Amino acid sequence: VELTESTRTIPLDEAGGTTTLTARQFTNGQKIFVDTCTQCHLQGKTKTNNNVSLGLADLAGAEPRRDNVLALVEFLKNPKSYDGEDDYSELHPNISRPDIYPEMRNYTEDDIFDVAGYTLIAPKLDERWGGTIYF
Ligand code: HEC
Ligand SMILES: [Ca+2]
Ligand SMILES: [Ca+2]
Ligand SMILES: [Ca+2]
Repeated sequence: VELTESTRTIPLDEAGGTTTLTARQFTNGQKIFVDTCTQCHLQGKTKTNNNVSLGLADLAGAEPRRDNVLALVEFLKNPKSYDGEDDYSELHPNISRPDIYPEMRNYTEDDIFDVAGYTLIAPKLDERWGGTIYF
C-alpha cells in the first residue's frame, strides 16, 4: 500500500511545525513497534488504564501532550504517568534503562524518532487504532 508524504507528515512539537518520515523510517518504526510495543499496545490500545492509549485524543491529553514526535521521543527516554508527576523509568520500557529493558538497548535516539513517528501515523491508517480495552 503506497503511503504518501502527506500521510507520513505529523506534528513535530506543539507549535505547528511538522516532520515527514521517509518510507524507510516508517518501516523501521513499524518493525520496532511490532517487536517491542505490541506486547502491551496491540492495535495501539491500552488495557490497564483508561484513556491512556496510543490514540491521538489520549496522547493529546497527557502532560505534556504526547501527540507530537518530540514528546513521544521524550516519553520513551524518560516515561512518566499520564499527569506527568510520577517517574516510570523503572516501570515502562525506555532507552534510559537498558539494564532493566535489554530489548530496548540496541535502539538509538533515531530508532525512537522512527517509532514515535510511526505511532502518530498509524491512526491515519487504521480506524481501529487506539482505544481502551474493557472487560
Ligand atoms: C507493557 C510491558 C508495555 C510495553 C512493552 C510498552 N508499553 Fe507503553 N504503556 C504501558 C502501560 C501500562 C501504559 C500506561 C501508563 C499509565 O499512565 O497508566 C503505557 C503507556 C504508553 C504511552 C502513553 C499513552 C498516552 O495516552 O499518554 C505511550 C506513548 C507508550 N506507552 C508507548 C509505548 C511504545 C511506543 C512502546 C514500544 C517501544 C511501549 N509503550 C511499550 C505498557 C507498555
Ligand atoms: Ca519481540
Ligand atoms: Ca485512571
Ligand atoms: Ca527484540
